[PDB]
Amino acid sequence: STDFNDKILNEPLKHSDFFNVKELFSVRSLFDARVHLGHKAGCRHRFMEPYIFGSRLDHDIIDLEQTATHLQLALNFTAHMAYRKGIILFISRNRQFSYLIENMARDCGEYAHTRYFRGGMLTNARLLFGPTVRLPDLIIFLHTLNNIFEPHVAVRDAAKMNIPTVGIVDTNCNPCLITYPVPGNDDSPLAVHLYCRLFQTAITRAKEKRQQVEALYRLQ
Amino acid sequence: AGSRLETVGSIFSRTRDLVRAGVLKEKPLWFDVYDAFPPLREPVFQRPRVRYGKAKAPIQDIWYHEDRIRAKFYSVYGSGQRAFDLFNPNFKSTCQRFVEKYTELQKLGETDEEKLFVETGKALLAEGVILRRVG
Amino acid sequence: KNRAARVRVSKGDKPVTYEEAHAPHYIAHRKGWLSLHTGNLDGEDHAAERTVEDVFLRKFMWGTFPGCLADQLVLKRRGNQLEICAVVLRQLSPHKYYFLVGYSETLLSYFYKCPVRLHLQTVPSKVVYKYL
Amino acid sequence: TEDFIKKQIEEFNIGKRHLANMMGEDPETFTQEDIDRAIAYLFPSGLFEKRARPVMKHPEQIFPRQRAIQWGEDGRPFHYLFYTGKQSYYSLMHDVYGMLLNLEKHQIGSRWLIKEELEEMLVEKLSDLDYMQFIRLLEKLLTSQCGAAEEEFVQRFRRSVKQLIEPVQYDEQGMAFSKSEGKRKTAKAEAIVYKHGSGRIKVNGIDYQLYFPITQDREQLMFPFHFVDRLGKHDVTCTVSGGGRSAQAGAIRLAMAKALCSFVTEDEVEWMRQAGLLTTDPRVRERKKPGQEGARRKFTWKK
Amino acid sequence: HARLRALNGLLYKALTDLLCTPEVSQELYDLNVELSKVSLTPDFSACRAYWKTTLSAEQNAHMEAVLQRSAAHMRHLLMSQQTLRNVPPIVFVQDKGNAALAELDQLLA
RNA sequence: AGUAAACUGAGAGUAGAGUGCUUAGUUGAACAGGGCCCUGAAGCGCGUACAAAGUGUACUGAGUGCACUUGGAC
RNA sequence: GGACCUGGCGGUGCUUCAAUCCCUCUAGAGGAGCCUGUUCUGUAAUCGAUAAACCCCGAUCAACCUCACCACCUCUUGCUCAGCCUAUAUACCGCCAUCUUCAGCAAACCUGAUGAAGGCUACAAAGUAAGCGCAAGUACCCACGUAAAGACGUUAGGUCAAGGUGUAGCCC
Ligand SMILES: [Mg+2]
Repeated sequence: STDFNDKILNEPLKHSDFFNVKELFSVRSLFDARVHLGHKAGCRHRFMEPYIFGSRLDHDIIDLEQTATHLQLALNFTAHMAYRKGIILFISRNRQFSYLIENMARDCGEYAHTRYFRGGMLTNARLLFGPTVRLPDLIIFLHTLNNIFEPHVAVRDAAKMNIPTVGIVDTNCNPCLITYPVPGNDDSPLAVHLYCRLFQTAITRAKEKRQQVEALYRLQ
Repeated sequence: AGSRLETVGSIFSRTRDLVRAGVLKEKPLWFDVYDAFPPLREPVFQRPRVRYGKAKAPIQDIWYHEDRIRAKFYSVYGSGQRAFDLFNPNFKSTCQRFVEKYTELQKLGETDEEKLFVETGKALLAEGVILRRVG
Repeated sequence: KNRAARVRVSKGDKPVTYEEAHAPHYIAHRKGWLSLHTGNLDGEDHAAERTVEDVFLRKFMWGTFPGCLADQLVLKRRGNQLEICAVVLRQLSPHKYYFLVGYSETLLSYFYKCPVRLHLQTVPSKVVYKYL
Repeated sequence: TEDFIKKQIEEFNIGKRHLANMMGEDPETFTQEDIDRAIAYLFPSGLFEKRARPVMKHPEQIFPRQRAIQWGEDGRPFHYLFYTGKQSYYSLMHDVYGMLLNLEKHQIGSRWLIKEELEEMLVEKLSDLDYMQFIRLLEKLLTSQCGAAEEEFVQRFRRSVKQLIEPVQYDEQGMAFSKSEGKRKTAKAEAIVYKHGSGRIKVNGIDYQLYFPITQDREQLMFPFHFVDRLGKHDVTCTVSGGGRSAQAGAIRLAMAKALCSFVTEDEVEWMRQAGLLTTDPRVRERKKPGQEGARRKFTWKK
Repeated sequence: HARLRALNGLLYKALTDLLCTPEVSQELYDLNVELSKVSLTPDFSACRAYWKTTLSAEQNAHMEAVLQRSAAHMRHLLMSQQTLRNVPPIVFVQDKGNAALAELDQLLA
């Protein structure tokens, strides 16, 4: 079993992009999806200054170069977790995209929580679910702001429980605690659909590669 | 058993420190992936602070030399009727055509700004552009 | 407040059994009778003697099996026989159990002039029905 | 766990075979109802509560599903919406949302199931606001020109909201008649109404006016036949027993109305039922309560 | 108490003067509210201004709503005028005593 | 509301002993709409307190006069 | 001394309220007699109960007995490996009353830069809560109503005279 675990789990870590995620998107594709349209300068959150390319008529523009790098890293990490068969949970309280996110989660097999977030669903997970419950190994915040324009409590709870968080952070979000922030636009339907497709493809590719490598190992 | 002090260090920092301590029996699932591919910034907690003094937001506004031409064209002729088809990335409007013709006219050698503007208007009229005047 | 045959709530550390957890009003609805005889039936007699026998037998068994009975004692009066069914802990030695069983059988039988049988069911511990 | 449930399934099958052997019934054709009958006989219990009595059923019916752990051996929850905490409820909400989207793209008989009904259906614990949300979504689904393919699903949440015509028997002489019965307070009455008659109404072998010396009771007797305008068209024989005079009058009236139903048209029967002739009276004396003089008369409040 | 009676009289006069003009509000002025009396609670915790009601129910409701919305402004106006150094919260109460007399006279007619 | 009211039986207990108690049954209605002073329960809330206020200045015998502050309310 | 947090209080008004606070319907108590309980007087001569939550109450009940009272007389290891109806309910168990004609009580868990403290928003914003209780379930004749149930606490509430019992004291 030692040979199995090594050759399976540690092999992908050797290559920078084992899942070839970089081909899933291009700066041009992000620009078409409008990932780069932020909120007004007044709504800007201080910590998003490094990621904001500039202001155009008091409208922030997110540096798509930084977004491309961050998205590369985040998709790679998500694919790695999927390959390692961890539990991925998509969280977002944007009722406009709740249905899409739920369907994407069902399609990719990973789980989703778009509805109201009961207090302590992570901190008090053992009592709310059971002593043996397995907690999500990775979270993906399609929207990091709750419906009252405040950081989703899930972000802080995940930071507490030490569950890594990929997160689409808008120009008014607070990326301080998100492990893998992806500066971008969380409001454009095109941008959200692009994010959902990218994550679904990454998870599917990771799982299929996992199955293929497992079969390769077992046949020999 | 993982430390629940999210305001102290990062998840990676706390997990690594606890593992080194031996309190954590084994590294969690994601620790190896994080170590192999750390994010550009360590996710350390940090409280936002409101600028008070002469310190300013370093976000620079976006402008271009052609913004002058665009502003003047809007002032003289308004938005006209060629509504923006924002979906086509290669879309070019009447203002864009005026900007291009102004740029090539400047490149010709003509340098006076007002002469460039008026001659660009006349040249586009010759090209057939309906440069309707706003006022 | 009704103080009768009820276990008052506590911090939750007080284990209690089926009988102790059920209050009187539930009788004949959730819990049956710990003594089954025909004395109290309509038109019958000797209810007082059946009650006296029940009380004496219960006290006798409680004193005979100190810290051994893990549940109340169920009495059945078929014909003229008597059956005492008990739930006992598996703490006392089997030899002692058998000797006490035979002795009580014979003594009660001679005392009340009727055959008596004792049936013990053993458990590792008193059956907790909830904690109060 | 699932293995535990499978073991209980095997044990229950073996116990079923034991029971079939004990009762001599073919185990292959031995059914759940037969098991029920046999266990009832073999373990006579006198408890009023159907739940407090013994039971030997399939583990499926016996055990509570207890939400089935929700995570397999690996630990991955089965339901994609599992982490919500109300996975079935939110699955249903998502499904209704999808159906509403599909319908939007394309374009005194019942009610809704109560919140407890829905909770049992979803084996989940909901809230009042959750029930309101679900019901409002369902109502929108109705209003959205729900076709058969959608109305079929909706009826899964709908809940739907006539006097029996007794046979017309015949005497030895071939004269037709109808027999019926009715009880009021402590009185009981059996009334035979003949298809044709001259209005004679013999009670306990006695003429009605003689037996009921009170014009109020006479009016009670007359009420049904007057209502259907069949006075003097039926001969009636009423045997009453028990209770006081008014109770006897009510019982006879009820019995006569029921018997006359068989002879009056269905619309007439419905009219009588609406009036109240054919509705058994639930008003009965309320038992005296200890510590109070009457069913509600509290003893004179001392001071 | 004589002091309470004098306070009631002064407050009634002051409130009538206030309502005589659009000072509180043009909307309130247009309603032409008439005050039946003013009563101060024994502890000086409140001042009830009893205003005569009209026959129209919608008009009564609208007048009540406007009066409730303008009570605080009226209190401030009084305390600014110094008609009373301290004025408790003002509560507007509907008055319907005259309905009995009106309908009596209608029937008796 | 088969409620009140009225009436009539039965039972517990004793040797006996109630107009007491318990219980069964019979006939069997009237109002049900107003308000909150009185009781109590709430919310809106207010103000008490235990576990308008003040500074300066002057008269008078605690108030007043003038100015100032909110370390008060609107 | 400064700045804060919580509990208590009004002889605190406005608005909602309640066989249901007042009116509204019916039937009654008080006025007369008698039955009956209690208090004061009396008695050589009965204990307890004592505003709602005592007052045909402990008592489903006193001519002796009952009886624990008074008077008188009599007995001394005493029916009991004695006994005690003698104090202590302000030690308790046991059984109850009152709100309750309530619905809340709640352990165990999880923000204030980890202070006392706090934990609400459904187009939801940190609460979850086992368990107890209401509820639900059950008896009666329904699915109704009445019964039954009625948690934690409130009055040092009562009951040592149902019985048991800590404590006090008597044993010619
Ligand atoms: Mg945004």
